[PDB]
Amino acid sequence: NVLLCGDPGTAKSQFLKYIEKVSSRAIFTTGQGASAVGLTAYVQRHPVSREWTLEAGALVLADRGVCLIDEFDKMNDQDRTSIHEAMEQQSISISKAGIVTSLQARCTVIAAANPIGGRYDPSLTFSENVDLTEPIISRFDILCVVRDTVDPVQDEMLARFVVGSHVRHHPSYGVEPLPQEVLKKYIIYAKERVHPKLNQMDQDKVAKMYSDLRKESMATGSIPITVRHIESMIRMAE
Amino acid sequence: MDAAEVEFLAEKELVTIIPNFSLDKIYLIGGDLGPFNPGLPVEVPLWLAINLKQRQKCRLLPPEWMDVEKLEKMRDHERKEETFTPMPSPYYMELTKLLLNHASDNIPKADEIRTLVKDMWDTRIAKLRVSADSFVRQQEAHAKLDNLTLMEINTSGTFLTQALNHMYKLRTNLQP
Amino acid sequence: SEAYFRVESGALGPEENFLSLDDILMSHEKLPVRTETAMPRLGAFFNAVPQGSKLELPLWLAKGLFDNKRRILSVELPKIYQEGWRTVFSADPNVVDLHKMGPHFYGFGSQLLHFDSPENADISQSLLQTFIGRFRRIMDSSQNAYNEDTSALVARLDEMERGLFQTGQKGLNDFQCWEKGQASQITASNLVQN
Amino acid sequence: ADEGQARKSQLQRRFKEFLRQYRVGTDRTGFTFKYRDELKRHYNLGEYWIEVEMEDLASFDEDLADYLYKQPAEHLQLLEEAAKEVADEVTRPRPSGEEVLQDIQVMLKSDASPSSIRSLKSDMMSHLVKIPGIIIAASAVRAKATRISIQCRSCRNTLTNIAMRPGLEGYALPRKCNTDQAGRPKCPLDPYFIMPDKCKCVDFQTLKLQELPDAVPHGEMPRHMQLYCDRYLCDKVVPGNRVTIMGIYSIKKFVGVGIRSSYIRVLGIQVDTGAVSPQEEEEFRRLAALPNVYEVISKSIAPSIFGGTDMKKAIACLLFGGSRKRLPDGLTRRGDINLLMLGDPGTAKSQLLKFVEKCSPIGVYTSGKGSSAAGLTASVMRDPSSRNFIMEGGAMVLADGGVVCIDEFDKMREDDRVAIHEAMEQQTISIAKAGITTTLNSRCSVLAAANSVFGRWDETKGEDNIDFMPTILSRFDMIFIVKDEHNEERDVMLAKHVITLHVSALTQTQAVEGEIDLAKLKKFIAYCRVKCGPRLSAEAAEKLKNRYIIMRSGARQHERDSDRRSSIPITVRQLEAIVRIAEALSKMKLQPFATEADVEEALRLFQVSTLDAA
Amino acid sequence: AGTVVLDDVELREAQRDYLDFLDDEEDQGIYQSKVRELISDNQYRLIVNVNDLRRKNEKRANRLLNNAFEELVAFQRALKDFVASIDATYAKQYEEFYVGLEGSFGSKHVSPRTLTSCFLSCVVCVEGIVTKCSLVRPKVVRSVHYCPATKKTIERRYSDLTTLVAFPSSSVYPTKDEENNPLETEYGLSVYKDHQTITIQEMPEKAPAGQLPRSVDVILDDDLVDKAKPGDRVQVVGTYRCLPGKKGGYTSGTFRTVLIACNVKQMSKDIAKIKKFSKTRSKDIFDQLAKSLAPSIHGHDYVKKAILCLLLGGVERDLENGSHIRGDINILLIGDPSVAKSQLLRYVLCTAPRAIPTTGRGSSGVGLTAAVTTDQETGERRLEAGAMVLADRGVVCIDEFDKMSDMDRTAIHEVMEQGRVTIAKAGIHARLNARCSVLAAANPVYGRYDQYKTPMENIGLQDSLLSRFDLLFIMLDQMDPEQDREISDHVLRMHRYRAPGEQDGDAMPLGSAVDILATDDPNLHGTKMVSAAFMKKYIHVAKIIKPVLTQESATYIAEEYSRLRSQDSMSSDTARTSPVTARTLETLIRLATAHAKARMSKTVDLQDAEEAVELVQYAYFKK
Ligand SMILES: Nc1ncnc2c1ncn2[C@@H]1O[C@H](COP(=O)(O)OP(=O)(O)NP(=O)(O)O)[C@@H](O)[C@H]1O
Ligand SMILES: Nc1ncnc2c1ncn2[C@@H]1O[C@H](COP(=O)(O)OP(=O)(O)NP(=O)(O)O)[C@@H](O)[C@H]1O
Ligand SMILES: Nc1ncnc2c1ncn2[C@@H]1O[C@H](COP(=O)(O)OP(=O)(O)NP(=O)(O)O)[C@@H](O)[C@H]1O
Ligand SMILES: [Mg+2]
Ligand SMILES: [Mg+2]
Ligand SMILES: [Mg+2]
Ligand SMILES: [Zn+2]
Repeated sequence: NVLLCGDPGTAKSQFLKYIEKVSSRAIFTTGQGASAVGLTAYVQRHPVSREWTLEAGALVLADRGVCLIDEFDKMNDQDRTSIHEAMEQQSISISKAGIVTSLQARCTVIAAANPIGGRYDPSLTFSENVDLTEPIISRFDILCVVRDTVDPVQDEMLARFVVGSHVRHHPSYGVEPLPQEVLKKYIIYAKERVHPKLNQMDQDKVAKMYSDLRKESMATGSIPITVRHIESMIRMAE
Repeated sequence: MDAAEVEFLAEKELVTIIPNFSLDKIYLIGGDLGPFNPGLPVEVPLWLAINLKQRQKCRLLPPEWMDVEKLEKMRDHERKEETFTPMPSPYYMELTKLLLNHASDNIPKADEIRTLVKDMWDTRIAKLRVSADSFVRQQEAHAKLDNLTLMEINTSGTFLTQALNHMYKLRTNLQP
Repeated sequence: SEAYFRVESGALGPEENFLSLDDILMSHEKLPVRTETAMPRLGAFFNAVPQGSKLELPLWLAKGLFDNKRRILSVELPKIYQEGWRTVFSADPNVVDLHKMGPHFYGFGSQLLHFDSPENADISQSLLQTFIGRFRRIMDSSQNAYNEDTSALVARLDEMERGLFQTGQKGLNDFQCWEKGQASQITASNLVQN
Repeated sequence: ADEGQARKSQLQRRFKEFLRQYRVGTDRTGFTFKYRDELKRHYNLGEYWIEVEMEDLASFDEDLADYLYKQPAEHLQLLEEAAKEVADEVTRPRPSGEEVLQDIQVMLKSDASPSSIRSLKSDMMSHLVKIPGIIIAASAVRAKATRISIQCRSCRNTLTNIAMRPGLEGYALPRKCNTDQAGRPKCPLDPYFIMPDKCKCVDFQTLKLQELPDAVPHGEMPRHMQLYCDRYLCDKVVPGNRVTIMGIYSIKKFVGVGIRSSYIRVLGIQVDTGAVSPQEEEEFRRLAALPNVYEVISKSIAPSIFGGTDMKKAIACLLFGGSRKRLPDGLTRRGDINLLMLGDPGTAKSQLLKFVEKCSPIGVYTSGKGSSAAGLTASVMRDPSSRNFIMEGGAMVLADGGVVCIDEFDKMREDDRVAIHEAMEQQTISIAKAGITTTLNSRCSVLAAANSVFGRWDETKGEDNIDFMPTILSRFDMIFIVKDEHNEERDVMLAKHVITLHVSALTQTQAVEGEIDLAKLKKFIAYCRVKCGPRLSAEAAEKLKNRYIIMRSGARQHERDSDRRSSIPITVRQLEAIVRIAEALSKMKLQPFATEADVEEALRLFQVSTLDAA
Repeated sequence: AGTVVLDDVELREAQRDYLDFLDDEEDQGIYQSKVRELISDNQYRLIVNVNDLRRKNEKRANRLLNNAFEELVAFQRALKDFVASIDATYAKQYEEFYVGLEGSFGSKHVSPRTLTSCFLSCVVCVEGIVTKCSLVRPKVVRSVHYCPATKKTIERRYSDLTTLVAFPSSSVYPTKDEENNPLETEYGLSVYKDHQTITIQEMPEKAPAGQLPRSVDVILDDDLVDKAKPGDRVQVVGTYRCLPGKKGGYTSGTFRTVLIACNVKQMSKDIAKIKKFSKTRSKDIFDQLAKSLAPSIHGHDYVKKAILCLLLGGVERDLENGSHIRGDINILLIGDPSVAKSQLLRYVLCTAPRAIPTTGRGSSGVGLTAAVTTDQETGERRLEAGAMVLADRGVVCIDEFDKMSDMDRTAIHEVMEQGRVTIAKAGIHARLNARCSVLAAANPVYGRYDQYKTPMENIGLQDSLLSRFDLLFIMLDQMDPEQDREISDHVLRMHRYRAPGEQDGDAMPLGSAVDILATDDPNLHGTKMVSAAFMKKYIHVAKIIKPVLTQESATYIAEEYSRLRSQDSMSSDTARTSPVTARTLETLIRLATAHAKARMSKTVDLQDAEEAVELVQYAYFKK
């Protein structure tokens, strides 16, 4: 799970739409446009026979795919708390109107958010300017901060890249990328025909890292580290 | 009395073997046996026959009653009669188990023999169940069980006798 | 052969066995009585216990105090041996729960007969007919429940009937082990657990 | 033609010889006629059914097994008739009152690997199939006619003992009067009617089999399959049971044109897992007898979780439960233990809930966010088949006799949270809605997981960390406030444990020393629950009384010193909670009485909850 | 449909046996006497005891229970012969004389769960609770038609699958003579019988673990057509039958099963010397009854006294001007968690007659009052009574009363104020009787009672609703160590108790049909606390005493009412739970009447008035 927090006009939404375009089984949703019920699962009278029936929400429909949540901080707390079970336990348990069952929601959540006031503050830590709480912050394996600080040489290079992009895409780092068709084929082959297996990972290194990362997190208060960061290490290696 | 002890008494029954060894007459306390001549029949107790078969020293012959037609006739007679019919041996079930488990190679149609003896056993156990139920229901003080075998009695007799002891005391508790 | 066997119950006979744990436990069960004479100092247990007072006390104590002319006390039957419950037993003996109503139903009922109640004949016939009614189901379940959970079969049986049930189970298991050839092996005794 | 009857006769004879001749064992040990013996014992017990193994039948005669697989409906009735014959010749003679021979239900089981519900495709119609699933619904048991007789209204011409085909298929009454001449009137259009007194009927039941949760394709809802059960398969399962069904895939035979509704006629049920074999039984006696059974159980609770030993011990007490009681005046006292885990994230609360739901003999997991008052306790709704209001059980009803694992317990609405007060304390659900007025049973433990009001406990805040009411909090026997402690050696050991845990996933799942497998501990909990109800000993009760009074005085003085009410109250329900915990500890050991040691351990566990209060 | 042929030889043998049983003259004459009373009371159903039939003829009893229909028609024909022998004039008044059955039926005692298809055609005794009744509708059994053209009368008699007859019968209503003339029905000369369907449901406490209660449909005819109403716990003896149906040339083998009842028994409320001795021997029998009321709950003496007053009830007054005063007493308990409010409510549910359980979140207004449902027999919409309607002349126990919605409490306003509920639904606008006492239990807002807030804001309910309750008790978990010691001693003693028929290690059994006779088989201080079984009968006899108010007690009540008004004046706005009003005076009259009922005095004395004033003082003036 990934959280992109940061300033306006820093291509967070463009990243989310790219992941939507490239990935199979992508669900895109935004802020107030989502609900707890709509995200997870919903119960309705069946349209013709009128018995209560359970129905798939976004997280269930993305069960082996990606759920993309733009404007993540703009959601309601009641809507945002619905995704905890799907984020960690990878299930959605519903007990409503005689239905008592758990659905599979094994998706990857990629969220985009703004800090408080719409501008990240280096005077403060992430926990001090995000407005999210520890249970949801800890559920994101990768936690990115994107800033729009002034830097003239980088601004010049970025401007040249952007204007060149507008030239290249008219209707008519160094390393070179793959074509996107080839990348899609590569992705699905890598996901379905290949399965990594961990033999060893030099446990002392990661254990000591986690121990003093916990110490510094307790010192500064910047981010809770819990136990999930260890398992995030294993997941990222795989 | 245990089923193993009933088997111990069944083991005293005489069966015919064909030795592959030569041995003069042996004067056992329970009666002399032999001489043992290779290739000829000789009649010996079942424990000795089974031991010699296990030690590969003889070929066991089926008893005269271990024949499929004879056993079918006995089974049908048992199924038709209401009382226990006379059995071909007083330890026929034990004989069947011992001989067929240790000498099925020697005894042809052993599957048919085992199934027919099982049929006779089932019929006679059903008759014994009927006898016990009738005894308790009609409050008998005596029953006649002439053709039952020891294993057949011993299967149910401890339970039945205990029940009848309790029944007797219940029907005589007003005696003083 | 030389296994342990407890002293057998004598509760169905004219008197119970002195050394029988089953008879001791059976005679501990309480019996309703009325005091026909006052008992000094006994109000500490239930000052005197007054004359004509109703009590429920153990069967052993009632048998000790009772006499045929009722000087110390007079005895009432428990309700399960009175005419109301006798009729329920007469309806169908197989559906009643003699574990609740006992667990020593027959033994306790047999020992009630020594109080010279006018309905001793009815009690005796009731006990005998209850046993006759329940015999077939005890026999069938004991002799045909093999290598399974017998608790459902044993639940509603009184201690005498449960003893008979275990006897039938022993016979069944003995024959089945013989048939499967497991009776041949020499085994460490049940004390081998420690 | 009658050559078909000749084929039927020889096939029935071959089934009869299978049931007469099949044996298991070896000549070195001994032989037992498996199906003869089972027929005899079941008939004498009054059971009138047997279960045949497809592999045994195939070993005896593979053609019969192939015929049963391809054409189960045709050949199963021959097998059942042969079973009736063998039952007769195995049980004859019978006592009085048992002279009339009974029909035998032959059930089927196999060692073959099962198919999925989504494997059932049109190529397999009328074939014998084996599939797994979960029972999610079960109808009332009702009567299906197996034999009828029909009489003509004009001439009283009677057809006797008409064989009714099994399953959801019906029967067509003859269009015109049979075997007599076309007189005057020739026929009223339905000449026949079913005679009321001559019908022979058997029990039948309808169930819904849901696809297993791990069999569902990604993004799809689980599929449903209707099941027809018959005779002794009725009430053999309940909703919530995991089953492997053996049955005939078939169409009902009385959206689209040529559409036919399908179902499985169940021929055998294997509950995946009301009985313990004597070997399991005596092993459970041994396990209760050994002196450190409490520690062994606690180490068996969630073995993949590092630490949390007191929490695991309290969970063991919750799994075993106290003893339910009814007092002389008719009032009931709760036996189940309610436990709340409350605090920091990433502390394995959800993993403990997921373990307990799988380890408890009866267990359901639900999220607090995803639940409602009706869906938790019980719901009222109208049935499209008949316009009347019916009840449908919620989580509490489905978990009656076990545990409800309510994850995300702080997330549920307050109006939904007040629904479970009666079901938590009184263990009943009183409904008075739409004219139906009743009181259902909900005898189940609540194991709840929740976070702080501020995510982490944030120790300066104190009582402001809790938004739960004193009413709901007093209904929890133990309230484990769980705080993620940052200690360096603890973190190193925990990280090495987690890394080894992830590494060891490929190690073929080998057995382990000093703990109980989950499948065994589940059965052991069930055995102890059904067998043992302890009580307090007198001296133990005195100890508990005095300690309770001391704790009450301490709680009062703490609240007075604070000049504010604590969120966790110390009440008479907490006294009874200590009593229940002591009884659960004794029930682990199958002891009829709880000792001072059990009371001391119960007080030790409860004083963690009292630490959480003060 | 419905006609079946029987073997005449066995029919005559059975009829001979049953007539021998009924001709009881040489013996005690029990059934001679019972048939005499059947004639004398203008009855035509005899209730026979199968215990007596087993004593006289055991095999005939067994065949009766296992072959119900043929044996029952044989028995009814024997009964008609015997009643003709006693009184031949009376025997011709009725077409048929019926026999119902009582006693012990052995294994045929069942519940709706265990009542399987194996019991078809057997006599079964089903114990359960009534959940539905249909409307009583007539059923034609024998119709006479007059042919005006031919000037002759034909008479036809009918049957259906429900009504197996053992005589030739039709199922078509005629409209034409054999000469094709029209026929005119003679309704007065025709015979019709009442017919009703009810549903008996399994007792909820006896259901297995994960299961909802099961149901069986029961058909009641003749005198039995209104012998049970919804909410009654009943035992129905009858014949279990299936109804083979057909639908247009085809039949699904699924047949619905019904119990055709032959006897219906209530299981509630069912000599005077013990009660007379008690009331004369005891001093303040009210105190002994109140403290004996709920033994497993320590303390709460005044609340127990108030609940005893609720159980005994006041007296209902109707005045010459049509104004009305209720007799029912309403009690509200507001209190902290774990102060036994729910257990007191559960005690009243277990011991009072017609005590209906209810909870705030489990109920709705419709379920509280009445619902529209469709009669499955007919299809027409009609009313189905809710909880407070079922609780008429009884109690409704509302736990979690603060958790209830105001829209639901709107119904409770009308029920408490006027003893009725008015409805306008289905085809019917009607005024249903709901004359029930209310025993409500609630928590204060914020869960625990707050000492630093007024009682009228600790109590979350509005004063308009609070005016309805006669008494309002505040129950606080005072943490006094003395009370803690004695309470914990009592609680641990209760938790150490075990029942007599139960072994030391036994876990609590789940229920089953352990009642195996239609009447109780085993059948005043405890084994000097009063016994519960005696106290039920005592309260039953005391409820009907109807004592009159006396002048000196009236003067005392007037003096103390005015004094309580002055105390209300002097009380601060934090020192009262409720204001004092004319309804406080009415409460005093009701409580004094209940105390008089407890004494069985037939006159309200100063003794009663004193306790009434003390109880009202205790309830009203607290903080
Ligand atoms: N580094 C960049 N390279 C290229 N385009 C960029 C870059 N940063 C921003 N943009 C452009 O800026 C525009 C806005 O992108 P967008 O993704 O909507 O910003 P954002 O991260 O979503 N800010 P917000 O929506 O307020 O949270 C797009 O047209 C992007 O292409
Ligand atoms: N002590 C532990 N041992 C092993 N795994 C652990 C431990 N603590 C946490 N984890 C892991 O951390 C992850 C989160 O566990 P989880 O059960 O959700 O804890 P939680 O307290 O319920 N989190 P939350 O729902 O935010 O409160 C899982 O992958 C666990 O395996
Ligand atoms: N004074 C008491 N004596 C005996 N048992 C008591 C007493 N007070 C409480 N209990 C016990 O405490 C438990 C809870 O009682 P309960 O009936 O729920 O009180 P309550 O106030 O209605 N609970 P609540 O619904 O949260 O207000 C029961 O097992 C009672 O027996
Ligand atoms: Mg954006
Ligand atoms: Mg969690
Ligand atoms: Mg309550
Ligand atoms: Zn015809």
